[PDB]
Amino acid sequence: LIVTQTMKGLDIQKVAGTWYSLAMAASDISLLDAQSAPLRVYVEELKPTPEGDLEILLQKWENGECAQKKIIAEKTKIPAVFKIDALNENKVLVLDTDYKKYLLFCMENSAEPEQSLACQCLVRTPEVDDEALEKFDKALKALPMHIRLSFNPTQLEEQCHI
Ligand SMILES: CCCCCCCCCCCCCC(=O)O
Repeated sequence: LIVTQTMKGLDIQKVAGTWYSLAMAASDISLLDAQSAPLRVYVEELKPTPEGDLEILLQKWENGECAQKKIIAEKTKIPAVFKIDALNENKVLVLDTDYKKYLLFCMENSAEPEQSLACQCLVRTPEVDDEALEKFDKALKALPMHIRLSFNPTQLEEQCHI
């Protein structure tokens, strides 16, 4: 009744650097349909703060404009799962990553989430890496997704992806 798959041995210090949202999938169309939807977030980079926590700088369409956005993902007992401030706990779990080339993550609710959830295939360079997109699918095969987006190299370079 949640997201089952996670990353064991997650060194959140080897995940740091630049990242590109190549694909995103949500359990509901409304979460990802328009540019203004809430979990239509593009990911600039991950900064692992000294003391574990992860800092995301990201891009969203908020009104009219691609706004940069800094967010703080707070480590939990489980290396792969982090927590975002706050209203009702938004948890991020890292499904999979090879650190160097791709990263699979999902965000859901601690309510819990029957059954709302956004996921993303972060990559390092602006390229269609199909061997991570294949991994994105097979980890979404295990889940209730009703929208998948994916982007090109040219949209991977603009802010909010054109
Ligand atoms: C391992 C970390 C992967 C990157 C996680 C970033 C996702 C957090 C986005 C939270 C949504 C921001 C907009 C909002 O709160 O309305």
